[PDB]
Parts: sequence; structure tokens; C-alpha cells
Amino acid sequence: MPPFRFKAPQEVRIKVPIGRIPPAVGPEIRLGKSIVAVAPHRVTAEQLEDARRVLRRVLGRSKEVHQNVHATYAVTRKPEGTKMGQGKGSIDRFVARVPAGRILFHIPQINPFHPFPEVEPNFAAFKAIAPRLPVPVVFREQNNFFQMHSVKDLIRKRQAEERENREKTARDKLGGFH
Amino acid sequence: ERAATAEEVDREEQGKLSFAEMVVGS
Amino acid sequence: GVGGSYGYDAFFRGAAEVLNGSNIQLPHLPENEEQKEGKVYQLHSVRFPPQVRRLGANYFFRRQRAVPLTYYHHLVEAQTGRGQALCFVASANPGYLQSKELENAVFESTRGFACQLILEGRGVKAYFDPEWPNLMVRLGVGVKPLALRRLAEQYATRAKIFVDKRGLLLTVHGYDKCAVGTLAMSLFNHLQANPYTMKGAHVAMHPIKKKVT
Amino acid sequence: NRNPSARYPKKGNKGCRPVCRAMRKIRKRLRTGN
Amino acid sequence: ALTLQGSYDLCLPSDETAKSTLALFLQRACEPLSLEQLENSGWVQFFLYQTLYCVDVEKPKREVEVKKAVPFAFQKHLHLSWLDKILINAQPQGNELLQLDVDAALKRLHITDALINCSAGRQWDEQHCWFAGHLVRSRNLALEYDYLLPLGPGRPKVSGWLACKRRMLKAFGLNVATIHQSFWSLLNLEQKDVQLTRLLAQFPPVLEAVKDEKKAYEEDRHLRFQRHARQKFETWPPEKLEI
Amino acid sequence: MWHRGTLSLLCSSCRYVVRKWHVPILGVDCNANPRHKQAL
Amino acid sequence: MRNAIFPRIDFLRYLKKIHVSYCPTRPKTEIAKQLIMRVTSESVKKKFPHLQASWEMLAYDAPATVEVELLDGRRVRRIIDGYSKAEKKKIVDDW
Amino acid sequence: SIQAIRGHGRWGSEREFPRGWDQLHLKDILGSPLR
Amino acid sequence: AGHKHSESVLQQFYNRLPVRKRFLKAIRKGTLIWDKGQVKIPPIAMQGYGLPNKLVLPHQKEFNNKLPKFKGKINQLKATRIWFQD
Amino acid sequence: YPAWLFTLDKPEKTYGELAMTFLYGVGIENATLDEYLRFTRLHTKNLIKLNNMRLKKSKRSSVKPLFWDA
Amino acid sequence: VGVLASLTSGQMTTREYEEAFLPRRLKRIKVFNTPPPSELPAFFHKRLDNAHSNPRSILKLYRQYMRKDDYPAYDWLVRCFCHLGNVFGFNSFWATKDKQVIQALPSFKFLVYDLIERKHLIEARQVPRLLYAFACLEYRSWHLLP
Amino acid sequence: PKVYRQREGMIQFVFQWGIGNSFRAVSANRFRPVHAARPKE
Amino acid sequence: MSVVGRFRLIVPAATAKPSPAIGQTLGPLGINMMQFCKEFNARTANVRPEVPLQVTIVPLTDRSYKFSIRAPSNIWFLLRTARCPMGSESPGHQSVGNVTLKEIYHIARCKSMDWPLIGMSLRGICRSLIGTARASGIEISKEILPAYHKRDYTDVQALESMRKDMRQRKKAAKRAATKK
Amino acid sequence: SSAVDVACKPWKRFVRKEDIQRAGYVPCIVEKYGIERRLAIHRDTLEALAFDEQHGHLSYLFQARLFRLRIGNWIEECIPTFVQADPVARRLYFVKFERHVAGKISEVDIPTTMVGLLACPAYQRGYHVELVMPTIRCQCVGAEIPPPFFVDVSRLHYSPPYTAITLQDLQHLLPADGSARFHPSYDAATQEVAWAYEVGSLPDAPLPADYVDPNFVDRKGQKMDVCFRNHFPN
Amino acid sequence: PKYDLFKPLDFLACVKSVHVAYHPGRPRSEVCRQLIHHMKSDSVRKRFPSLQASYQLLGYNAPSTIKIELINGKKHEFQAEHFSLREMQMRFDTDQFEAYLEYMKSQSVEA
RNA sequence: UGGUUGAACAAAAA
RNA sequence: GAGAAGGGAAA
RNA sequence: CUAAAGAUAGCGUGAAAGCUCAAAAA
RNA sequence: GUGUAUGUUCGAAUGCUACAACCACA
Ligand SMILES: [Zn+2]
Repeated sequence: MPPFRFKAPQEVRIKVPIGRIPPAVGPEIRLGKSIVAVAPHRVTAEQLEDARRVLRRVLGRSKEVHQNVHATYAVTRKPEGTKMGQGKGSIDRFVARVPAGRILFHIPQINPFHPFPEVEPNFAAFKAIAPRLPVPVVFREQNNFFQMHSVKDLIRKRQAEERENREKTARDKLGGFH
Repeated sequence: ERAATAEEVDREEQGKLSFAEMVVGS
Repeated sequence: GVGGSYGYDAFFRGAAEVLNGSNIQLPHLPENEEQKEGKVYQLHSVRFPPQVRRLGANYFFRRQRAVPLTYYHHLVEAQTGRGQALCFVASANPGYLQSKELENAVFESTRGFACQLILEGRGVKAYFDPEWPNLMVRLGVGVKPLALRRLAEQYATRAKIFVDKRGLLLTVHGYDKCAVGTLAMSLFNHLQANPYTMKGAHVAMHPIKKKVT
Repeated sequence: NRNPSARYPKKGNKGCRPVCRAMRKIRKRLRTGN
Repeated sequence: ALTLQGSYDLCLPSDETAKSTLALFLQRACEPLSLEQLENSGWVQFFLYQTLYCVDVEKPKREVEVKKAVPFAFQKHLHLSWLDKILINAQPQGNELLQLDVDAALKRLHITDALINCSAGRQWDEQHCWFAGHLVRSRNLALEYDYLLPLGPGRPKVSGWLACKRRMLKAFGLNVATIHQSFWSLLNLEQKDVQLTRLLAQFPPVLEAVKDEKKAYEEDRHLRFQRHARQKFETWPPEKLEI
Repeated sequence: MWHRGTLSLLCSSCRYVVRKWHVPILGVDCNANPRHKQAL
Repeated sequence: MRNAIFPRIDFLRYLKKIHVSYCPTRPKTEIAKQLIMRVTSESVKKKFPHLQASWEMLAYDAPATVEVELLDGRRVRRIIDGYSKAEKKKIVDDW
Repeated sequence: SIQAIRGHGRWGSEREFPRGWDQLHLKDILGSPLR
Repeated sequence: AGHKHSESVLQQFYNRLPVRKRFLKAIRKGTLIWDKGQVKIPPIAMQGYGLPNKLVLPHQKEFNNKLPKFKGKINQLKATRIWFQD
Repeated sequence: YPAWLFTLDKPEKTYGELAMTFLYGVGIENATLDEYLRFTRLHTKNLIKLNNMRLKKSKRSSVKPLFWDA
Repeated sequence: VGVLASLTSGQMTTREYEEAFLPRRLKRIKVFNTPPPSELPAFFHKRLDNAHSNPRSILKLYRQYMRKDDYPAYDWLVRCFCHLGNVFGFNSFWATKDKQVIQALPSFKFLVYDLIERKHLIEARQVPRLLYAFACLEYRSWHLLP
Repeated sequence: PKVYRQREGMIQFVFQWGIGNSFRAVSANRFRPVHAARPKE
Repeated sequence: MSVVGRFRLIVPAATAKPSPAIGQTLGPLGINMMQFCKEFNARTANVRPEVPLQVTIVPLTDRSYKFSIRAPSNIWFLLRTARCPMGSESPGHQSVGNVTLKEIYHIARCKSMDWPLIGMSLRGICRSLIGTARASGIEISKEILPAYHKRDYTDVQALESMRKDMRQRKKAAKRAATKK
Repeated sequence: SSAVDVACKPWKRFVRKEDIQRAGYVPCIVEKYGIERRLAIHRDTLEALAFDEQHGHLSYLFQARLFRLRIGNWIEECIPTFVQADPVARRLYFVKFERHVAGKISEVDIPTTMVGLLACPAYQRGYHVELVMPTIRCQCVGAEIPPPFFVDVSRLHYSPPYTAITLQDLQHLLPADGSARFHPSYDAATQEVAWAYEVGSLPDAPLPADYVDPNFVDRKGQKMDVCFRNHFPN
Repeated sequence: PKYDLFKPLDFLACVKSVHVAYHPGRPRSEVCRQLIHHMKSDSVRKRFPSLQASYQLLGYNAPSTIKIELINGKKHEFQAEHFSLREMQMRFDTDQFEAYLEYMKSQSVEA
């Protein structure tokens, strides 16, 4: 129940079919900032590790980043010294079979600047890593801030009340109406 | 300075009244 | 082609690089003060000098504009307001009344436009040999002078080049802004200072940055 | 790439040609990437 | 409206000693207004000042009474604020198609002294209250435009605005030529040019036309720019770097 | 000139422009840094 | 105020009437003159259309005074004699 | 056009003070023109 | 064509175009495009701004149209980065 | 020594609590003038700091890590 | 990014895919069938009450009413004309050229013709409205003026 | 207008094997497999 | 004519040595250093010799020069009355000294005579001193905190040498650790 | 509180999901405690509530609001219970509501909100503050649904190894009339709503036994046969 | 690079003296206050250290006046209630630009 | 808009 | 208006 | 004049000086 | 604009080498 640093799933050293990447059951929602795949693809362990290192370097030691998927699915390739048709090749790499709509990385820190709605999110690390992923990506930020708590609505209502009051005083002072 | 600060201290009551009325109404 | 076939990026990736920006390290801040107020527009009016009448219907009433640009000419015969010739230019959009063409129309017929080039260095001097338009500029001690009578001939009757008594300031004056600018910029292109030696000309308020080996 | 299999169908073929690759390759890429 | 129709001397016939109806209207328009209210009244300022100005220009019999109708403070305020916002906000905005067409015809005919929306007034007036559609100033001519529908086929008539402007221009001493669209639209380009030339023939140049020339350095008119004149290499080494 | 496949504003004085080269070309002009002058 | 509901503090928002009396001969009246100009500016008129502002040049010899009547109905008077940028002048003179 | 119909014409604001050809005055006077 | 016995379909399409060899060179390099009988500057992708609707899929058209739009000229453009959409 | 000297060591309310009071109206009946002035100062400070964070390009660590979460 | 993964991944079908295997000239299904109006006067009166500012919208209302009925309600015609005039009534920012364009438009001429045809239905309570509209549009109609 | 409230005395009941209709009444239109569960509340 | 700019320096009281410490700023400006020191000593008669205090120079295009003098820096005073020769390495996490509120008031009274704060309130000066102490890692309490209450053995007239010794010892120790 | 009145139109007798979708609407079915009633809701109006965050996907408040759909002369007071929406795009495909009746338990996951993070001492000291539980399960029997729960962190200081705000702290936010309560299965004293801890100091834990590797799932929603081999490390 | 030639001259580019007399309270005296602020502004002092600026407050309801004296002697006087700042500048623009050109012909504008 | 124009510029616009 | 990507050349 | 001003966002210096931006006013 | 050339590092580090803090003006 306390916070923990769960160990990563291990690499399965079992030959498996190339197969197809099944679709996502539904939207994946996580508070904070998320980088979400937009098309299906299989991301290599090297690519995931590079993205993690870049995210850590950009954000800093004081901030924590969660890698949502892991490369456990084996993928094989033949040695150049083997002829055609002599069975499947040796394991060559490991991949995560990311569908469309799957979060790759996310940071759970909520945006503190609720009263500054015009300051839109900082996606610096996501921008740094996106052009290197083999998947198109979309940047998301969800902070559980609902419009019922919006401060801009109160600001607008106050401005409207002030305007109405000003027009009322101007009319009264000029005295063209009862 | 004077004058301005004393008057603002006087009017803080009405400022607070307006703020409370706004928040209560909304 | 575009409009009949999709590109690979727009088809497979949905053009996500368009929205993959980081939003920090901006060269400028966004415009947050608009607020979509829906402000009360007003009929602004300006009293330009009567020379604005040089710009006629072709400019005021025949150009396509979002909102009307009203023009009228008040031609009557220390300043008191009433008793002088002027031009009323009005519109619901103030941006129209800040057009540079309206001011150019007056300046062309009244006072024109001017620019200045400044020469620096040892043995750097501009003079006349012996008079206008035989403008000559030397850019050093052992440097032969540059003959520039051709530019004066080019812009004769619409621009003139004046030299300082010390032969270090070249003032280009004229009655067409575009022509004056082009003349000055040719002269500058052609007298531009070498940043390592600093011998030559530079446009006023645009100094060249000294460089070091 | 080259014509005999990379040629796209045209209006009147209903998206198929006897020796064409492009359609199935595009569909596979859309389904599971490359 | 009384000013537009020029019915200055109107009065209720019930009594011989009857005040001017225009004077009554002005008095009852000014009664409930102060100066602060007058500043924001709007069209009222334009109407009052136009009434006073037209009455002064045409000098009718009841001019004195009409002038006494309006408070002197009101007159002073209107006179001093006329050129600020009143006339500009009261005049028609934007463009007129008939005006554009006649302007194009004049440009084709090479009448370079035709001023669009140009005002005219008496020799001693410091402010002008009316604008002519075009003012041909070398010919003492003012071209007005009637884009209204005629009373019937081939029976055009101008609006009250243009009728009052016609009377004002007459008083000022200009000739007034009115183009009626119900007839003008029936013509084509060449017929329009011919008819406009015939119109201008009746008002020959009575003065020299004022030019609005762009300024120039005339003293250099003798300078010659021989573009495509090759660079001459007179001596080696050159003593002068010819361009 | 910095020949690029993409153009970006590197500072507050950069601006986008069209150059009349062999063909029309997009580019970036800068008063501050000559190295900020780009051509797509 | 940006990103805030209520306006930045201003000492004219909740005043009903203000009257500024001052004498052109006495020194240290520039603060009174500046206050008069500000309260007669159209910017104050648009920001606080409720405010009534008046000023007078005293013929008699008396210090610059400001009287204020609040919306609640209270009334106060204050001496406004002072230096303003004369303070900066005196300081640069001292050093 | 929408602003002018709502009442803020080129003479200012009709709600603040009548400017002539007022929307409300004209509605009253052309909706019930008979005694 | 010529000494190149077999070339790609795209290369043949470029080779057949009826334009000057230098505009064709621009088309090959990607600084110009051939579209409906005309040689044009390619459409410009502006970071943070919606693309022209023609370039996006029919289901994505509404979302693209809801994005911010630039209606100025190249000088006014404040976008952080721009490139030719492809 | 002056009476106000005694209260100096007592910490003042931070921008978070002042915003709770004024932007959200939490316990606004007990708001004091000094509190409003402090809120007005700190709000402007935060505005400027966010603007600088957005228009930041150097490697300097002069920005508090809190603003990088905007 | 509106990529619609459900479609792109191959889980759902598209309207275009479905319609590529149908006759080209089938009729689209009317998803929502609401009863059409039985009385046009009230319907177009409500629409006019909603429309006050756009002369394009006012003329479109008249054109639709004309397309539906050859003798629209005379009171509605008078109201439409009054609204069109009030759009240009003496305090707007329109140029006279806009009034001329409206006058030249064929639909405006059809509305004026409809008014002239049954001009005998004008009651005394609408004369000031029509005169105000005439003055505002600067369209002096000698057919109706007598 | 008014808020919809069901009739009195109703209960929530689950049919484990599904609910038929005119289309399912024909044995050719069987739920398949016939012994599988298709819960419906 | 016009003012070239504004310059700042630290000068020891009643000291007139044309040292590089002064030449770094007076040198390029060209103002006569001996004359500047003569005027400085004339102005600093009532101040203890060898007391570093802050000086500001305003030169003009006509080579005229004006200048001003004011008391030593806030942290100079804070370290003096805290008996700490060295400031905190990591202010906000590590504290190295303590000062009292009444002592802050006294330092505020001393500082009140500087021109930048002449019209400014002593309460504000005390708040500024508190801020400087926070930035420098010096704690403030009404009464001396026991953790730093008995450390009044150092001599305020001999802590410059202590600062020099701290410099040398920290340098040597950290360089040895880096070598390790 | 967060109840929303909405206007709908019928899902007619031969139209399909795809037809209503392409008509710019979302198909919805209201069920439970009465007849199954079909309807369609303007897609813009519904997606405004579903995706009420500009940069966010489906909002936790959507499945926790009380909807007041109006159809013909009927008003359905219900809650969204099933939502088919696009994984990537903010598109609503299909919705299934279940009616809410005063007196019977409705199982609603009411969201949590931390708007006062700037007043948190732990956050100001540079430590990581996390909202662990986006929603809290509640059993609601009243005529209304509780609004989102505000988690106040102004008194959340950091002490090692971590500090937590648990459900007992929020217990005071429930209605005074007892119309709503937290799920009985919750242990209020140990269910943590928020954490404050230091990055890089957490203890190590093994992967949970309930972990299912998403790389070895077939298109039918079943584990691949390789997952049952003796050598499968996960 | 694009050079910024033809930058418009400030309201007080080549003005030798400015005097603003007015009565705070007059309905349309905003321009007088604006010009007073501008002529006492710090940037004006930095750019035109030789400018002689003064103003007077009238205790009676009298029209406002502004007097401008150029560096080349030409003098202008406006009733400020009937002009804006740009209108006054355009009405004395010819003399101001003539003086500026005469200056530029001999002295460096960079100063 | 100006033959101003090899990798260079000026005017106007929004 | 579209691999209109057979040729011409069109809004 | 009012009000505002980052232990600093872009320049600049060997180091200083100096300009701009943010904020406020208009 | 101003305490302030804030503290530590540094031969120095004066908003702008690098870290700490990011307070302060009736
Ligand atoms: Zn740049």
C-alpha cells in the first residue's frame, strides 16, 4: 500500500510468432502528463531505454517518470551464415507490442498552476523523445480539474457585473431616463 | 506618503464586503 | 498531388508532428489579452492634411476593405482649427487610419524623406570632384576613390545626395520613399564597412559589429 | 516501387488489380505498423 | 425637414400674430436639453446647426426669430464642435456606385481637377456644412448624383438632402449639374463619355486648375542616365574606380 | 546561409520571408545573428 | 488584474467625493497639482464614473488640503504638502 | 450591424443617452402609431 | 528512360512532366510540387496551427478544422517551426 | 523597542493560502488589507516568473523546479 | 490528434467503405423525422423574430417562404421589409453601396413585387414602418407611395 | 414534462440463456452454441 | 552634457592606496585616483580606518566625476554580529549562525542612512535584512537558539583571518578529497 | 451539484449506430429500473462533458455525474455506465446509462481533485506529491450524487519514508444526511488518497502475482499459450 | 537584414521649447495632460536634454493652449481642445522635418 | 510596387 | 479539379 | 503623474558600463 | 528602480561560469 519501486517484467527468451498487434480495449487514462501512441507498432528495448534516459535527463533527478510498457516479446533473425529454410532464426531483440492509444511514458505530478489556465503544459521531454520513436505520439495532460471549479468563469462573471454597473452609473449620471 | 494609506485602511472593510458578496452570490 | 492524394505523414501518422510541440523556449509570448471580449467598436475619424486629396477614389472608395473607409475634403480658402483645408478620413476600424500610404501622399508633396550613412576610418572621405553629381568616396589612404555619378543620374530629379563639410556624413534626401531607400541601400551596399578594419560606411543606427581574428 | 506490383488501382477496378501489392501493404502497415 | 423643403416662413394660419413653426420646433427641441446633454444628443446637434446655417445662408424673413429660438450657448457649442465629430458622423459613409462611375468617366475624359466629396461655402464662412459629390473647381461646377428611383418612367427627382444642397450651392455661387441614374444607367461607356463631354462643354474653364504635383528636384532635369553604357578602362592602373 | 529542411525562429528578431532565387524559396531572416539566416 | 477576480488596490474606488484646495504661492504644492490633474483625467472618469472631483486655487494663504467623502458617508481632511520628485532632487543634492 | 441593432451606433451608446433614431423610441413610435 | 532501363514509377512520373528542367529539379528535391497541372510551393505545416483541410483524412477533418488558423502573411507568422507538409 | 518588531519572526501566509482565500474565497470574511497587498505582490511575481519560464532558453538553473510543472 | 484509432487499426468500418458497394444513387436515410409545419405564417414569424441583424438571413427567410408558398402572409412581408430597413436604419456602419447592392438583388425586387401585388392589404398601422424602411434603404417606391 | 418511473412491484431479473423474438423463433436463427450463456438483465 | 554611466566599488575607510582594487574601475575611467582618494578620506573622517564601505561613481562626458559613500553591506553586518566568518554553503537547508530581532533592528538603524533607503521604513529595512539572512543561511530568533548560543568566543576584529583560514583549509581538504 | 440537464431526440425504429453517428450524434441506451429506452445526443454537447479538459481524454466526472436527459415528455435521471470511445481521438461512439432511483444503491466512482497544490508544504520543499486514487467508490442512495471530493494538502508535510492522506481524512466530506458513503470494503484508516515522498528513495517490490503481460494477449482477449509454459518468467 | 529607415520623428524631435497652459476640468483637455506627461517623461529627458518644457494651470474656465518653438525659430500655437497629438504633429510636421534635415546634413543623427 | 535583384534590398499590407 | 500519373490543356 | 518592476527572460563586457523584455500606465 | 557586488565555488562571479535560496520596498 505504501509507495514502491516495482521490478520490471523480465524478457521472455521463448521463440514466438511474429503475429499481429491486437487493438486496445479502450482509452488509457492516467493523471499527470502522458505520451500516448497514435498508431500500432512494436517498440524495441533500446528505443524505450533511450527515451527513458532522455526523459530523466531533461526533467531532472527530482522528478520521477514511469515507463508504462516493457519490451518482453522476442523477435528472431537469421545469422548471415545460415541457408534459407533451416528453421526459424535465433532470438535477435525484444519488443513491446504497443497498440494505438497505449501510454509509453507518464509523469504523475499534477499541474500546480490551476489559477493560470493560459499557461499550457510543458512537453519538453516528450518533444525531445517523440521524433525518435517508431510510433506517432500525442501529448496529454489530465489533472482532474473540472469546469465547475474554473476560476476564469468567476473572473468573467465579475467583469460582466462591473461592466453592467458602469453602464448603470453612466446612464444615471447623464439622466436621460427615469 | 500618508493620506492614501490611511484611506485604503479605511476602505478595506468595503473591499471585503464586496468580495464576500461576490463569493456568496456565485 | 495535394488535394487528390494523401501524403505518407498525413495518412499513416495523422500529422502529429504539428501538435508535438514542447511549448517552452518560445521566441515570443502568445496573445492572451484578446479574451474574445467583443468590444464596442466606434467610428474613429482623423483630420489629415489636405494633401491627402492626392489619393482619390482609386484608394479610398475602389479598394476592397472589410468595412467602409469614409473620406471627405473640407476646402476652406498659430492654429485654431476652423478656417483651414483638411481631409476627414473615418472608419469603424482604426487600423485603416494608420496606413502609411496616407502619410506618404502628404510627404511626397510637402517634405519628402531622408536617410543618413556614416563613414569611419583613417583615410575615409566622401567629397565632390568638383561638384554635384560628381560624388567620389575614398575608403583609405592607398585606396582609389569610388565614382558614384551613375546613381545620381539614376535618381536625378527625385533624390539628391549631400555630403558633410568633413566628408563623413552622406545624407540621401528625396521625394519618393521607395526610390530614396533603394538609392541609400545601393550606396550602403557599395560603401559598406569591413568589420575587421572598420573602414567604410554604415547605416545610421545600424552599426556593423567589429570582428576580431 | 516498380510498376507491375506497385501500381495503384484506378476508378473502375474497385481497389484491386491482378498483381498489385500496394493496397495490402498499406492495410498491413495501418493494422500493425512495419 | 422644414429646412430641407425650405418652408422657413411656415406658420399656423389660425392667428395673424403667429410665431414661426420652425421657431416653435427649435424652442421645444432645446427646452429639455442642457449643454452636457447636448454634447451627447447626437443627430440633434446636426439638425439644429444645419437649420441655423441654412437659415443664415438663405436669409429668410423670419431668420431673426429662428435664430432667437436656439440658445446662444447651444450655438457656440455646436459651432466650436462642428469639425470634431458632428459632420463626419452625420455624412453618408463609404462609397456610392454612381459616384464611382462618374469618377471613372471623368478620369477617362482627363479632368484632373475634379475633387470628390469636396465642400464649398461662402467667402466669409470659416466652416463648410455641405459637400458636393464632385467639385470641378476650375470650371466653378459641382456635380451631384441622384441614385433614387424616379417618380415614374423618365421622371427623376432628387432627395431633400440634395435639394437643400442644390440651394446652398446656388447661394454659394457654383453651377450645379445633377446626374440622374434612371437615365445614366441606360447609356454605355462611349455614350456616357460623349454626354459628360457635352456637359463639360457648357462650363468652359473659367479659372486655372490648381495642380497637386509630387515634388521634385527640377535643377537635375538635365542629368542623363545612360543605362547600358559600358565601364571605360581609360588607364592602367585606374586612378578612379569607375563604378 | 543555413540550408535546412525545416525553418524555425531562433530568437525574438527572426522572421519568415520568401526569397526570389532560382525558384521561390522560404527562409528566415535575422537582424541580430547572421547565423540565424536560413533557407528551406 | 490578470488571472485575478478583483481589481488591484486603488484609493479612489470607494470614495464618493474628493475636493482638492491649494495655493499657488506656497511651496510643496506639486503633489496637490498632480492629484488634481489625475482626478480630473478622463481615465479616472472611466474607471470610477461614480467619483465626483473638484479643486480650487485658494486666494488666501493656506497649505494644500484634500477633503474626501466616502461612500459610507464619512468625511476626512488631510494636509498634502510634500516633495514628490523634489525628494529625488534633494537626495541627489545631498549626495 | 449586431452592435448597432443592440444599441451602440456610430453616435455612441443609445442606452447611455438617446442619440436620435433610437431603437426603443422607433419601436414604440412605429409599433403603436395611432392614438 | 535513356540508359536507365527500368526506373521507379515516381521517377517516371517526374521525368514525364512538361516543365523546365530546373523547376523539375525543384520538384525532385521537394521545394516545389506538381498539382493539377501547376507547379506550386508545397503546403506549409505550422507547429500549433491546423493544416489545410484537404490534407487530412475525412474523419480527422472536423478535429483539424477546430484547431487555430493562421490568416496572415509569411512575415506576420509567429509559429515556432514550419515545414512542408508531406 | 517598537511593538511591530515582535511579529517579524512570525512567518506570513504563502501565495498558495492567499490564493485559496482570494481566488477561491476560502475564509474571505477574515481577510486583512496586508494579506491582500501580499497576494497582489505575489500574484504579479508568479505571472512574471511563468512568463520568464516560457521565454527561457539558457542552461542556467535560475528557475525554481516548481515552475517546470506548468 | 483526431486519428480515430478504432478505424485506423482495423476494428470498425467507414461510411465510404460501406457505400463503395452500394448503388451510386441510393437515397440517404433520414435519421430524424420530425413533422413538417402545417402553418407557414407562425413558423416564418418565429424565424423572423430570431433574425434581426443579417440582411442575408432576412432575404434567405423571404426566399424560403417564396419557395414554399406563392402568396406569403402580407403581414410577414411587411415585417420582413421593416427588418431589412432597420438593418440599415440611420445608426449603422454600412455604406450606401450596400443598400444599392440590396436594391439590385433580384430577391429584394421579388419582395417589392409581392408587396405591390397585394398593396390593397396595407392597413393604416403599418404606413410609418414602411416609410421608415423606405427612408432607411433609400429606396423610394413610386408604386406603393400613393 | 415528468420523470419516468417504472410500474410498482418490478424486480431486476436475469435471463441466463438470452431473450428471443420473432427472428429467433425460427430454429435456423438459433443462438449458437445452443448451450452457451448470454446473460440479459 | 550627459552621464556615461554608473559604477560601484568597495573602498577601505581612510585608505588612499592606488591599488588594483580601485584601478579596476577608476583605471579605465581615467579619473585621477590620488584626487579620488583624497576626497574619499576627506569624506570618511568620522569613520574607523580600514572599514570597507560602498562607493558609487557617476562620471560625465566632460570628465567631471561625482560619487557617494554608504555603510557596508547587509551581510557584512550580519556576519559581523553573528560572529560567523563564512556563509552557509547551502542556504535553506544548512544553517551556520543565528541573530536576534533586536540586533536586526540595530543593524537597520545603522543602515538607515544609506541614500537608497533614506525615505524607506525601518520595518522594511529589517525585513530586507531578514531576507538577506535567509538567503545567506543565518537563522533569526527573538532569543539566542541554544544550538548557537555559547559561540561568542570569536573576536569580531579578527574574523577576516578566520575567513582566510577557512578558505585555505576548505581548499586543501577538498582538493585532497578530489585527488583521493 | 454536478447534475446536468440534457436534450435528446429519438433513436428511431430502423436507424443504426453508424447512421446516428454520421448524423453528428451519439447513440445512447438508458436501462435498469424500467424499460430500455434508446436515444441520440448531440455529439458536441455530449463530448463537451465527456472530454471537459482541453488536453485530457475521458473525464472521470463523466461516469460520476447525474444526467437529466429529456426525451419527448419524459425525463431520464441516470448515470453513464458504459462508454465506447476512441482510444486516441476524443470521440464518443456509444453510451449506456443506468437509471438512478432514490432509495437504491448506486455504485459511483466519484473523482478527487487537488486544486490547492500551491499551498502544500511538501510540494514547496521540492518533494513529489501524487494523487494516488483518481476516484473513490461510493454507494449513493440519495436524490443527488456527491460532487468531486476536494483533497486539501495545505497541511501535508513530508517526513520519511512518506506521508499519506487517507480516506478517513476525507470522511468528513460526505453528506450529513447519510445519503452517501464510501464502499464498505474500504479500510478508511489505510486507504491512501494522496502521497508525498522523495523521488529515488522508494523501497523495491516484486511484480504483483496478478500481473498479466500485455505483450502476450491474443486478439480474442485471452492469454497466449506460451504464458502457461514452465519457463515463462512473468 | 531589414533596416528601419524613415522612422517617424518624435513629437519633440527638434522642438526648442514647449509650453502647455490649461485648466484641469475642461471637457476635452486630455491632450494637455498627455503632453505634460510625455514632456516630463524620462525618455524625453534622455533624448532631448536641451528641451525647455513648462506648463501652467489656469484657475478659471479658459481655453487650453499649447505653444511650440522649433530649433530653427519657427513657432506654432494650437488651441489644444480641437486637435490630437498626431494632428498637431502633422500640422507642424513640415517645419520640424526641415529642421531635422538641416541638422542631419551636418551632424550625425547617432549623436 | 521599384531592372532593385547571381547567396543582396527598398515600399505597402495585414 | 480527381494516380488528371496516356496526350492537350480547362474553372 | 498614477501604478509596477524576475536575487532576471534576450542581448552586451576579460570584469564593469549600457540597451531591451517581463510587470504597470496610457 | 531598490537592500545587493545575496550566500558557496572561483585569482574574481557585480541579474546573466556554476550551484543554494528566490526573500525583501506603508
Ligand atoms: Zn535570430
